[PDB]
Amino acid sequence: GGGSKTLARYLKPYWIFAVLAPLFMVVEVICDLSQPTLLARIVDEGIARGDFSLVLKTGILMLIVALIGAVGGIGCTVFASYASQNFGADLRRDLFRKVLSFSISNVNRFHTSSLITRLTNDVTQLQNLVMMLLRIVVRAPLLFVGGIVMAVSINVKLSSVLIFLIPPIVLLFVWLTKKGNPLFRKIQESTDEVNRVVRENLLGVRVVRAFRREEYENENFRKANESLRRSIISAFSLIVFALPLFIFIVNMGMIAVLWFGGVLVRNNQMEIGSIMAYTNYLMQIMFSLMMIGNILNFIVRASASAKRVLEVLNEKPAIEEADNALALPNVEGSVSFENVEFRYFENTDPVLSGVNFSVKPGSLVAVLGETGSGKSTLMNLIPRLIDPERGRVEVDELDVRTVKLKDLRGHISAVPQETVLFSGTIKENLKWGREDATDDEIVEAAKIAQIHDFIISLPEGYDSRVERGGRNFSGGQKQRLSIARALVKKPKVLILDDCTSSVDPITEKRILDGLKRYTKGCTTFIITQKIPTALLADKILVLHEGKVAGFGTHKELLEHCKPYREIYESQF
Amino acid sequence: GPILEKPALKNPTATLRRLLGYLRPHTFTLIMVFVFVTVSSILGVLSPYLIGKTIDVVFVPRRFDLLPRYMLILGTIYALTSLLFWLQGKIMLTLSQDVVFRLRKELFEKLQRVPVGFFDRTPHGDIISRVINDVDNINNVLGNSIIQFFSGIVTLAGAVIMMFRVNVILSLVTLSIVPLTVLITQIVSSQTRKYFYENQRVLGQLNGIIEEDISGLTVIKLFTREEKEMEKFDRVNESLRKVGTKAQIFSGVLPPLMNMVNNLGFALISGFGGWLALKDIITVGTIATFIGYSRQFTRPLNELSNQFNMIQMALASAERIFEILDLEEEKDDPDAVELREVRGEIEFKNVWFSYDKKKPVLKDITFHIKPGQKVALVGPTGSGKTTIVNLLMRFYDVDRGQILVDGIDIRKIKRSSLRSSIGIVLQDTILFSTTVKENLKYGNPGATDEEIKEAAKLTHSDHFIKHLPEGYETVLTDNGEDLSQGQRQLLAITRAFLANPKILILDEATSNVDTKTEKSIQAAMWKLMEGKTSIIIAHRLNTIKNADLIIVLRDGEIVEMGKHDELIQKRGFYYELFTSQYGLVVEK
Ligand SMILES: Nc1ncnc2c1ncn2[C@@H]1O[C@H](COP(=O)(O)OP(=O)(O)NP(=O)(O)O)[C@@H](O)[C@H]1O
Ligand SMILES: [Mg+2]
Repeated sequence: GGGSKTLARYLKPYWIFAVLAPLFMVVEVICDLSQPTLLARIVDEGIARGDFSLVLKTGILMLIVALIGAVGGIGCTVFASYASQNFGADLRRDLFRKVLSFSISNVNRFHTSSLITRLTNDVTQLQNLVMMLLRIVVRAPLLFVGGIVMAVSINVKLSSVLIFLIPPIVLLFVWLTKKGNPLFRKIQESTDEVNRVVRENLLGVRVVRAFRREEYENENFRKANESLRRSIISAFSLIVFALPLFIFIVNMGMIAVLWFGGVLVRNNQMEIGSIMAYTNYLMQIMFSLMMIGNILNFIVRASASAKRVLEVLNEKPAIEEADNALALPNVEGSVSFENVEFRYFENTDPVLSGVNFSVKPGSLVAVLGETGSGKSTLMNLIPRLIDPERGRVEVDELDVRTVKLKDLRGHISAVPQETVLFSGTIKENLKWGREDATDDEIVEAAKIAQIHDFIISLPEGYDSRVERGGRNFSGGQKQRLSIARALVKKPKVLILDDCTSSVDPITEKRILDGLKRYTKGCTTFIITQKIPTALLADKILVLHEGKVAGFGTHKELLEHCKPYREIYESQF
Repeated sequence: GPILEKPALKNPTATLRRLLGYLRPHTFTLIMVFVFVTVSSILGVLSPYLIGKTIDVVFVPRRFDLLPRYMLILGTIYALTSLLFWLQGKIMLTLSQDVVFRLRKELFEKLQRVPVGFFDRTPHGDIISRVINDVDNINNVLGNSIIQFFSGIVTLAGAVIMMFRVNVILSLVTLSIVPLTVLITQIVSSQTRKYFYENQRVLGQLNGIIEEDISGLTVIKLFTREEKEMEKFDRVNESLRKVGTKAQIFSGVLPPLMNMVNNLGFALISGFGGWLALKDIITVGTIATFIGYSRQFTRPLNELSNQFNMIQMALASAERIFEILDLEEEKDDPDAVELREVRGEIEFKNVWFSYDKKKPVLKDITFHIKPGQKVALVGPTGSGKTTIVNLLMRFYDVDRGQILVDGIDIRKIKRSSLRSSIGIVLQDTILFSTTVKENLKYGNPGATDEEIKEAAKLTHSDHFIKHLPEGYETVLTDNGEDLSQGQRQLLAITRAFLANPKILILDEATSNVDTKTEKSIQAAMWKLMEGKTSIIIAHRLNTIKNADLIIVLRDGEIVEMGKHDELIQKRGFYYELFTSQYGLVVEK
């Protein structure tokens, strides 16, 4: 049914803050509704009756209410700040803790880009929404309702003028929202389009230039440039017509008050001061009503962040360690697949099917095949990142689903096809597999990884700074850096998924040769689409169209595997 | 949000004179708006007067025969106040947009005249955001900000001269709150800035931890880092909690405080207005008038302070845009081409180049190609086989030596003719989000849809193109993301084929193709290379064999040349590269 998780639980712990925030608001709104009445009191009971004490005392009394109102509005903002902040903190924490537990099949649902936004932006929106609920969401409506209340108390008959002023204002708001909404979205289409032309022109500039097509690209840009100008005038012309028309209605409101109020005073029903206090209340009711409008526009958008965040808090991890999972104090390096079949989504046919093969501890196997054969998928099964839809995967004749994930994952060591490093020092990155690893031990790994000399040339060296992304290092040394990181772990199984793409062929050969002597008693997979790299391994597993085509040696495979010959022909 | 530091600009008056140069063509319209803003801003200071006077003439003296005349004077004055707001509002709307529309036009046409170099030096994302931000930033000011600054200043002075003519003491009492405003506003504005930034700091860190850990989640799990990573998030998060509060507090106390001075004003005007009224010094309706000014100093003052800060900020933006519009364009010499009808012969003579003038990339490269001969550039990355394509396409100019085609210096030949006589496929060409037909037409505009079918048929593209949804008119959104890279390389080749350049330099990746397409690719290559000079990059085992000439580069120098058989038997570095790559023959 989706999930019963709710984000109201993150505010509860701070309810006290949530209740004082709006309580302090009323104290302000009252002190704000009080002012205009005390003014009518000065003129209709102080000036008209000529007693200075009245004016003097209610003047002093108006000052006190201004200050108390001040302590009000502040105490609100202060307390709502606390509530909304801890809200985001708590929300953000759980939200982060969820994502960390996600299998890759989970990240598959929410694309990785959306995950980021839900944990960064959406969290702030909600933080604001909670801030908003505790200040103006209390303010405006209380000024609106309290304002109307005061007017009615001052003179019921005159209040009928409200019944005429409110509907047209409300109607204006509705009309704008329903005519402007699609015209603002229309602007958003025209703006983005301008970017598509500016991005593509920067991207393929050499293409454009080389083809002498710049003239065509200006004509192509002008089209988007005009659309933007056009789409904006339309939308914003409505806006620039609304504001003035709003001010007019509230102004005519005044008219209606001085005119209709004028007769009431003539008929000796309504004092002159009460007329002054009415004109103020009249405005408070209106402007509040405008704020109420803006609130509604924000709420709907805010609601979308609630849904996205809730989806994440309601997603369940697709890989779970069983209750009595087996502890693996060691592993030998046996790796087997029994009738393994795998799809990423239900709609597509199998990415892997009828996968049967085994490997003895210490082996050095090369997994070879053209793009889209399932090589990476296949390898991602060993460390339980994904689970087989059909069949099982074993490590040391044990079903991986049966053993502790920290143990299993601890003994496996992969070098992912897309390299990623984290903020800090190079040495910190290299120790990700072993915290107690000695410096010499790291130099060993980095030397094998053909990267120790690059590091040693850095002004800071091993304590050199890794950018947040690992963006400062290119593909080569980033790639090599992780091989070093991979080896420092001291794995009993070592997966290398295209970990040479970004280095020179001369450097590559050295690393692999260094492995042979350093991967002593370590089962090793060399995933690659090239026969040259496959030949360095003792045996070659060949995948084609998601199935295992042949498992053996160049000689055997050349005669038996049509996919191998097909690959052979493509490269020679 | 809170500006970090006041922007450092250089001769803003000049950039102002220059920016105002875009305003000169529509001057009459501007004056009109300015007077509109003027009359309307005055009309609004008059309102609280009349109302107060209506209390003095109609209400108090009790003569309501006069009521309809005053209430008619408003119904007309108000009507105009908003009639003008709508005018000064819309008048600018088309004006402002018409200005930036020009700035955009100029900036874009500038983007295609400006040397490729600038695109390579700084990332695409940040040069676009910085430019579009300045362009928007100038839109705000030029369209809205400026007039509201002028409006508010006429309003401010107006209401003030008015107040003083009506009454001095009461005026001095109301303006008493001004110092309060300015002082409070300034103290709260420094804290709001301090913590805004302090919070922005801690937030950016926390945020970074989130972006990287989600993007590299797989690695994080592979290394069992959850506990460690959670703690990393925690310590930061718990400090965002504590700072984000302070940031959230100060940014939100100004409105209550500004309100407070608004009520302190109401009270004063009431307690002294009503006490001067009781001395017959002032009239009651006058109080109503002054009340209607008691909110004219708090916020409207700040809006003046902030609108000023937004205008400076906008100048800086303008200054940037102007400098970009002043970047020197690529221009051909008066005596360059056109290239005579030739088969195309290339030649390098002691050519020295380097993107970074400091570090050399090529060095004394000198060779000679013959019309029709396939050539192969081989070497380990860090050589210069890549930096060759650029120089030959004159994306950059050689620093030493010279290059020529058909015996004419590349720098003394119109880039227009050069680009038309030379073709180019790269390991990273770029398709445009359009119909495949349109993409393939990008080379030879005017080519019929029947000629393109045959042409695309000779390069093994026709098969999978019809096999697409919506055939040739298929839209390749997001630059061909919905295609296999192999199929793209094919399309890129088919495109390059239609430009039919006498000289054809190409770099065909082979890293992520299926064997099937792979054959289609190399087949299309040979049918693309025939009939013309081609300078290929070395990834194909079968092209460095048929190469009429192989030229091995290393550390930006030409170490060896000659045919394959010659180079392998020479025991040369070529042999080393080849045997350390195709030393698979040990199996056979
Ligand atoms: N995360 C994913 N979600 C959905 N489908 C995927 C994912 N990863 C891969 N695929 C698809 O599954 C098939 C096999 O994937 P994969 O194992 O990554 O290919 P591969 O053999 O490693 N190719 P290459 O990476 O070019 O050597 C391909 O058709 C992919 O399109
Ligand atoms: Mg792969």
